[PDB]
Amino acid sequence: KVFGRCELAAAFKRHGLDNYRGYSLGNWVCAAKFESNFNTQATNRNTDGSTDYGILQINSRWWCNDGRTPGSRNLCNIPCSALLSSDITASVNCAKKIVSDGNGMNAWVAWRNRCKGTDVQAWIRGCRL
Repeated sequence: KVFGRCELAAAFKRHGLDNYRGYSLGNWVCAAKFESNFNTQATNRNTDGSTDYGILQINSRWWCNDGRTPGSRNLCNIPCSALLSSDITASVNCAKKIVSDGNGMNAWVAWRNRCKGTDVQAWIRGCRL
């Protein structure tokens, strides 16, 4: 499923992401935009053999199990395919654990390079929230 900007903002809010760990909603929407272009089905393989899954591009080396990443830890206790669902609940639950891991949203390279220090509020402007 490819989410609409305001649609995804509303889902993220309903799931308790707005200001979770100090990160306002615009940060999460901006991260989704550049990580997956709002597509729940996005996958991207990395040079180390791991693969990123879903709307927030969660990595198979630490967070989920895809059965093909030697030494994966699966900290979110879920098969990576669950992160590709139109229902973003699993992606949100896992992201909450990632952002709480110590590095905050810096865990997402696209956030760090394209969202961090920008006017992230622009991402929810015009939405009925």
